[PDB]
Amino acid sequence: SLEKHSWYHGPVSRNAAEYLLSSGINGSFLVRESESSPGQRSISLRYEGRVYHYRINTASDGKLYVSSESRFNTLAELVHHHSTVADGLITTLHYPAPKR
Amino acid sequence: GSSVSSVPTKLEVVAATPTSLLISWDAPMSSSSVYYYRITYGETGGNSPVQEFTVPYSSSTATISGLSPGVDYTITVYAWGEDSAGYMFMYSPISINYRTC
Repeated sequence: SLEKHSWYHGPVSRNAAEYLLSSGINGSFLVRESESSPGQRSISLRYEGRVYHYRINTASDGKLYVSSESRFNTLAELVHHHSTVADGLITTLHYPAPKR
Repeated sequence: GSSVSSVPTKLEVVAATPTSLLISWDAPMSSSSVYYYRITYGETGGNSPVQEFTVPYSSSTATISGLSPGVDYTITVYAWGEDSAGYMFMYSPISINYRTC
């Protein structure tokens, strides 16, 4: 189940993501459910002290993506990919934010 | 009505050495809200693998090193901005083909 993964925080707010990333470093990140659009997920990513928020898009064929050119069957595959290459993100996904 | 814009809008390239390029693009309008650029480069055609790096929004030039003399490369520059909802998005990117020598 997705909740097993430390990077997967479920329904947390944008402001909560700032708290969760407060003692993060470059590449600290979490995946969350978006309040601006439900069912939609987002990545909140820390880099040089700032948090950047990316929409995780769902394609018409079910694949997930941040960047249009790199789409995956599952969220785990998407996180794995962006942990090795930024590919549109400001930096790679490195350390999960601690859960609170 | 979904829409996209081109940022950057002009891309210039020149060989610096047989193995490196100087590239430059136009500084963005403040209204474009750019936070960083992603530069990619790889061999021309066939959706071939690219190397990549990012520069901050305050840069409008970069160097690309470790190239093979004479080989055709495609260089692409992407701009990522932040929208009024506080989410990152990609402008439509600019690309050019070039080779040293």
